Amino acid sequence: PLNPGTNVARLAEQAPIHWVSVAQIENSLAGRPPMAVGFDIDDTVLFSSPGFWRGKKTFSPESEDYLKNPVFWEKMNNGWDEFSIPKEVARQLIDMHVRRGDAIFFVTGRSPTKTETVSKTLADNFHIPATNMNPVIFAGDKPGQNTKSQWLQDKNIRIFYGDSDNDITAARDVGARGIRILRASNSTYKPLPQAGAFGEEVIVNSEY
Amino acid sequence: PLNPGTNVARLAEQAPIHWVSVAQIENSLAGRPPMAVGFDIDDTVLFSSPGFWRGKKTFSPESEDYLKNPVFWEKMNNGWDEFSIPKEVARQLIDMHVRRGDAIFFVTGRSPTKTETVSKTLADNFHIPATNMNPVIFAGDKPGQNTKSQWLQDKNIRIFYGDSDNDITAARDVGARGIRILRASNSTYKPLPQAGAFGEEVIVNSEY
Amino acid sequence: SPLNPGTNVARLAEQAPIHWVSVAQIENSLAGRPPMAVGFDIDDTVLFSSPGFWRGKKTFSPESEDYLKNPVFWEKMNNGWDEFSIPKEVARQLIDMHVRRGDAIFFVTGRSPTKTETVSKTLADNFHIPATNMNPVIFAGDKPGQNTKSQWLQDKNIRIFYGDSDNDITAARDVGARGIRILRASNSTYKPLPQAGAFGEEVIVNSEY
Amino acid sequence: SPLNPGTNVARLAEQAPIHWVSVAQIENSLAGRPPMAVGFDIDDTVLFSSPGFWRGKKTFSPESEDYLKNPVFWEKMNNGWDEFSIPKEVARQLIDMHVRRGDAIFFVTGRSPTKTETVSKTLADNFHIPATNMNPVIFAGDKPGQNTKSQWLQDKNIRIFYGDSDNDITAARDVGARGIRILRASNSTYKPLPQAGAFGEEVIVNSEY
Ligand SMILES: [Co+2]
Ligand SMILES: [Co+2]
Ligand SMILES: [Co+2]
Ligand SMILES: [Co+2]
Ligand SMILES: [Os+3]
Ligand SMILES: [Os+3]
Ligand SMILES: [Os+3]
Ligand SMILES: [Os+3]
Ligand SMILES: [Os+3]
Ligand SMILES: [Os+3]
Ligand SMILES: [Os+3]
Ligand SMILES: [Os+3]
Repeated sequence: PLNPGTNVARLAEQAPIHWVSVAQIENSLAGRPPMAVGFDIDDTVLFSSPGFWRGKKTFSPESEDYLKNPVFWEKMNNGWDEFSIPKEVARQLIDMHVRRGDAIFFVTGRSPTKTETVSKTLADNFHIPATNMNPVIFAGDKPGQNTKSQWLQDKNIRIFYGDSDNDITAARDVGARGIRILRASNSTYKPLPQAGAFGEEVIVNSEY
Repeated sequence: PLNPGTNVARLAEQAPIHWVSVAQIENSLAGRPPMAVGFDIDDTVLFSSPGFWRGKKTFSPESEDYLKNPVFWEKMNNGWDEFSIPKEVARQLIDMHVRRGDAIFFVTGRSPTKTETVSKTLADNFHIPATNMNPVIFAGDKPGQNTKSQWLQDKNIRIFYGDSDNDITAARDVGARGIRILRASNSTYKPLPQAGAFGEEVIVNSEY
Repeated sequence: SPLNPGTNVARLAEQAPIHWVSVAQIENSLAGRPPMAVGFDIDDTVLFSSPGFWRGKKTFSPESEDYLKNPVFWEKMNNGWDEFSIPKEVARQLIDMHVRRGDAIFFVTGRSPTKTETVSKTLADNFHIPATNMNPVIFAGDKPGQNTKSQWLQDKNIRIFYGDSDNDITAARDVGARGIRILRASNSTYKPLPQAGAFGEEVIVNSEY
Repeated sequence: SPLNPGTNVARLAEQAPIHWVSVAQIENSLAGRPPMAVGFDIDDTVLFSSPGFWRGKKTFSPESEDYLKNPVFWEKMNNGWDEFSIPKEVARQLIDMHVRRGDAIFFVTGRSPTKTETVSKTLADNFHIPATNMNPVIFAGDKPGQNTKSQWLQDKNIRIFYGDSDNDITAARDVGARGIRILRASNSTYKPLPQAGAFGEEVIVNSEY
């Protein structure tokens, strides 16, 4: 309607979400020794939509073809991340996990490429000391690869942060703590997921 | 779903409402001389649901019969308002209109009764000086009565505050400024109206 | 404060970190647990009883809170003024759920004891609680700085306690029960509103009505 | 700040007093008005151009804002880096609406002028603006404490100016145009976010994407 109107039941209404803060996560981990933790990349620690938007309009303006196009991946994984914007929620989590002496892992469904400069983009943006840093893991279901879940088990990752359903379920399938970050509403990756759909923790205000 | 989840498009989403504050209304009236203004009663200046809830379960537990039952009205209009809770938004508006030297009118669709102590309940709760106070007007469509709209025109009411659609349209039909107040979500008068449905001003936080 | 404060999208999306839950989530979390005792605070938890408290304030101590230790007030509040008290939908939903479960249902209130009380009847009637689930209201008092609820929750072996005030949640916590918060409506006369979620407790969504 | 801040229903329902509007409301408010000139700011109004600005910061002045008066930066920003700029849906909706109307569409930007610019092409392409509605981007500068937009809006007889920054709204107000606010996304690198609505101006709902 031209003027929908509203009411205070609607204005006050809350979805039943396990919201958490970075400070609550850290509190929850008080006294637990160094452990391995992992992050999804896209919309979790980098707003990488700039590179993906430019891939779609350079390589398949009318489809999602570009995501199976090696010319795109080679560009996305080798410097288009200089236009990716780091998420503040990720700065906060990564600083806290570095303070703990945790090992930091990035596990991505992006297609693998001959070389990648994503690892260095991350370590540089987030100031991750050498001793906490690990090369990006390209996970998936192509011949020769292992799944996200396998890599979590392989690396003994106890906490996995991610914005997509499959990040949470990959963690749950191996008994890790899967924590949800909100995808930004200006991402080009749509529809936005239903954060909290599995009763998982969701980080407040983690869209930026 | 057991865990609906949410996303930040939904968390940030706004209905396109002309929200206003009491301070903005007063600013809008800067330098305008004394004028007559009017208020709906129920859910506008009094949360009167306590009396109406007790009327429904005393007089028609299974219907809305009680609203045509004179035994109810006689009770509702003659002291059940001692359990009605005054709305803070109404305290703020009434104080400001008294400060302006405006005349205060209450125009109600409640059924008329032989006597009424509602006028005194209002003047007492809201501290309305004699010189600003006017006896409650019972408006409607029974033989001998005038409509809300007629009484607005008759009294030269230039601004009419109310929570129901018909308060806004009654004002609009006579060219008055109809300003919406939010019905509380715990009112027994349901469904809640769509505040802002006619592009009218709606007062922020006016549910209490 | 400023005439046109404006706002921004960080503020509009911002969420406090609260363990929000729904009645269905609570019911699921209890699936397969046999009958147990559970407990509810009354005022702003199951009944919007502000009508009677407001009337009492205005009748007996217009300029203060003395009415709340005035016996003549309590006698009115506990023997008919809850006829103006509006049942909360969250309470109807939770009480139906616990009856489904076969749980014993207690009401534990800091209202002062009176010679008679028709509050037990009002609650049983309003919420259609069967006799086997219903228990007489327990009137525990205030008494600063004691929580007069805790000992009742221990005595009745209450495993879940719903309430809108901080002391409802801490009473539960004192006894190892699961304290679950209901939001106090903004038009309550009991002010200021508590910070639901301030102990990391579950808070029921939309529970202000 | 506290580990479990909690919250309450006054806070959860609370609204700032903003003149929110929708594109449909704006279109209705213009029904029967003949073609006119209208204008848009670019950055965070029609394009999320933070990718290029972020890259520019990091390339040319990592520890400061000096890149924004560095010509080598502007030359990159205006000649290809908007290939990474993400069009805003609010902008697509508004620009389609103004084209429907037959309005002339201007882009007025405080980005610094460069020798060449492919920003006009990017916008025309991205938003499918026909040649008759499209106008070359107007690169006005910053220059504190001057608003370098106002004179352009007067020169082009722009009657509506959309923008996310306070100076977009005041430029409009300076010329008697109708200034309409778009929300800046919270993941913009241009911080802090402005207080949309702080001049009593219309603010477009959901306009952060
Ligand atoms: Co992702
Ligand atoms: Co009303
Ligand atoms: Co209570
Ligand atoms: Co801008
Ligand atoms: Os938790
Ligand atoms: Os990913
Ligand atoms: Os206005
Ligand atoms: Os009425
Ligand atoms: Os839970
Ligand atoms: Os109590
Ligand atoms: Os408007
Ligand atoms: Os600009």
